[PDB]
Amino acid sequence: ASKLPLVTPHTQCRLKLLKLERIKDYLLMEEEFIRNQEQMKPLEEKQEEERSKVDDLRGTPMSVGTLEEIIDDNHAIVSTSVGSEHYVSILSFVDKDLLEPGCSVLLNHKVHAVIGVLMDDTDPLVTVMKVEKAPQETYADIGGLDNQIQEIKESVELPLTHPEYYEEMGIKPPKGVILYGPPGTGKTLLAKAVANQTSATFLRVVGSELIQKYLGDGPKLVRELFRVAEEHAPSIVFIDEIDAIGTKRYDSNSGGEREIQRTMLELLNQLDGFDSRGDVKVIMATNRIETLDPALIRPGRIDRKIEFPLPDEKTKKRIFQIHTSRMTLADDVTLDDLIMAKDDLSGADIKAICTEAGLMALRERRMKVTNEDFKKSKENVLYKKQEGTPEGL
Amino acid sequence: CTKIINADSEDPKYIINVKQFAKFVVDLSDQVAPTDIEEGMRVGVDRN
Amino acid sequence: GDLVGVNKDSYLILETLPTEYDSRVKAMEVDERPTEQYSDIGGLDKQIQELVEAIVLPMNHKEKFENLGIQPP
Ligand SMILES: Nc1ncnc2c1ncn2[C@@H]1O[C@H](COP(=O)(O)OP(=O)(O)OP(=O)(O)O)[C@@H](O)[C@H]1O
Ligand SMILES: [Mg+2]
Repeated sequence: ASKLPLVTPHTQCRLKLLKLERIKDYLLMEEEFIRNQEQMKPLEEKQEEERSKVDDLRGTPMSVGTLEEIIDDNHAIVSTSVGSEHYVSILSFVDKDLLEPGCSVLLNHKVHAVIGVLMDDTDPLVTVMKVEKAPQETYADIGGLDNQIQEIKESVELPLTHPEYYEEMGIKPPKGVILYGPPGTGKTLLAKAVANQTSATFLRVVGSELIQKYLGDGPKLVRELFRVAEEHAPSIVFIDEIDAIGTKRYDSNSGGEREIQRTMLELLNQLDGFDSRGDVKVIMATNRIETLDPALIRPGRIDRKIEFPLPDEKTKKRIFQIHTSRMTLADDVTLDDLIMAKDDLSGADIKAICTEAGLMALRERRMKVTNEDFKKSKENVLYKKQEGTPEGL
Repeated sequence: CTKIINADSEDPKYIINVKQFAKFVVDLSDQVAPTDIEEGMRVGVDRN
Repeated sequence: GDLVGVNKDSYLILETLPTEYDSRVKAMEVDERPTEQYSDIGGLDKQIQELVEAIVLPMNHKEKFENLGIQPP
């Protein structure tokens, strides 16, 4: 509560202890004196009747205007609802920490002098982007990464948990992490996990959702997205499928691609530009990364870059037992027989196989899922490969 | 608040346009000197 | 469409006022009068004459054009 900063080494030390013991001891003297005074006299009556004088000054028909410019000197220009513009005096009881242009101010009826402010809605965009807890699962449902999860934890979680480590040595955390790899490999899932596990406000956006059909709306959207992230303490932003917005930036192009490039420039400035980004982190994903712009994924914008390989032989077993976890299976399930094949299966492919097998098991009324069903489902899912066989090989 | 639009004659006589209220032809109270007011500058006027 | 001033309550016109122009229009007007003589531009000697004859000459000596019986450009 607006307490003093010790500004000793800030790391466990004897000076941090003595500057700390001192504030505690002063608070102790203050508390003792206050308790003595309260016992000696309640002062409830005196503290009261100040509310009465205030409410006397602010008449009953208080008017909700809209502040529009503070002259910096206990004066203001407050606009009444109709649209008129008055130049009123700011009184002494208004908490000035709450006065910024555009705030719904509470004016006097006969004199329009500012006498209070009101709260506003919390959903410019906060609700629509924040994801809350991930319905899928926690870190439990993710297996096989181990190293990647460790990287992300150090990049985004560890700087929140124990700042002392980074602080001790004078190095700030990395700026942003870009998750890149073949489709269906665990990018969005790991971001979801590090979101639902940490203690900041995690915001998610799709790149195609920044392609706007009015000019100068994409840049506005990105500017806002990075505007309500410093209003909210530590924050994380994850711009998924960025490829749809950040591309190689070929100049020989016509149409709305120019607007795409212009929003890309706005983002490129937000991440690392003139001003200090405050306390926010940026995660990104891209199935295809060779096509990003050099200035977006350059070192000071995205320090960490993470590859995401497919499950090889055993992570396949882990994922399979993760998705088959909740289903009654017959005692003939030759799971390895399904895994041993070097079919280059992907994680999303494993989920598809599990769901399809479960669904046909439901179709046949059978209380349990059989190995034959899983193999048939595997054949069916892989059926969505196509392409020209001899060609290219 | 009112937005001066014209300052006619050397004699002080000012056409101001109060936003969404009306448009008048008013004079200078004693506090402001004639040099302070120019065309196009927002000015404050009383309610009477 | 004229601009007149009226009493606040009797609504009786009382004086004629200068016409109203959008402030944006009025700002377009020159006040400073730049100071760059016809010596400061060299290499465009035909063009300068063309424009001066077109724009300035009619304004000063209109008698010439009236005598030739030609509307100026
Ligand atoms: N190692 C894994 N552990 C758990 N689930 C996994 C794993 N790998 C893939 N999945 C499954 O992949 C599904 C697809 O979501 P995910 O977040 O992994 O996509 P993605 O890799 O970001 O995809 P895209 O590249 O299309 O953006 C998730 O529902 C999860 O069930
Ligand atoms: Mg992915």
